[PDB]
Amino acid sequence: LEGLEAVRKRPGMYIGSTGERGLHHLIWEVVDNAVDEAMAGHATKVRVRLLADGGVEVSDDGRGIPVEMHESGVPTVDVVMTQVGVSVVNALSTRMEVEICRDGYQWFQTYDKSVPGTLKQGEKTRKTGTVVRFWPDPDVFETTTFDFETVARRLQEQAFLNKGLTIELIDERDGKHRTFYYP
Ligand SMILES: CNc1cc(F)cc2c1[nH]c1nc(Oc3cnc(C)nc3)nc(N3C[C@@H]4[C@@H](N)[C@@H]4C3)c12
Ligand SMILES: [Zn+2]
Ligand SMILES: [Zn+2]
Ligand SMILES: [Zn+2]
Repeated sequence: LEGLEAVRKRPGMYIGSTGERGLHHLIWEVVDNAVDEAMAGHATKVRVRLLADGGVEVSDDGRGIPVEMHESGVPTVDVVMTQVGVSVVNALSTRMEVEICRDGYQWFQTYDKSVPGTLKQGEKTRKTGTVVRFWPDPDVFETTTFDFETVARRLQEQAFLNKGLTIELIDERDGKHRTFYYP
């Protein structure tokens, strides 16, 4: 967790600012990982929800973040959320939730002020994919309001670059919705 403490100590080092543009770094990172699964993991659908409480949910129907034991002796999902680019989202969020469908099972993990909980094996499923929820820390960010039009423009770009990918955007704050798809 030394990397995460470094991000929390100097957030602007990692996301440039703690204003609106800094806040949107977090949604870009999680969206990017979901969209990466379209080229790499045969995902057909990405969904982004702007939650009523300021949180964000991103989901894909890709391979699912690996849950197998990493060489560092913890589930790979914990390595991802502490070491890869998306670990900045974990560092600067009060909490994150991860749901994974892979290897014939649902899996659930939580991060509480970036600290991993205990990976839980849930029910059997033939489905695959990943859901990440995160709640930006208002102690870090001078604004916590995501901009629907800013997010829409990024998702339209990502649909155009990933032909056949459906991207759904839902604003739970006001009900606005958009679906992006290029054949
Ligand atoms: C909402 N969707 C979402 C959010 C998120 F924060 C991270 C991921 C994600 N979907 C993901 N899907 C996968 O499937 C993979 C990738 N590679 C292999 C070998 N197996 C399965 N892997 C993921 N990750 C591990 C590593 C990627 N290069 C990063 C992130 C993410
Ligand atoms: Zn990427
Ligand atoms: Zn493949
Ligand atoms: Zn596949």
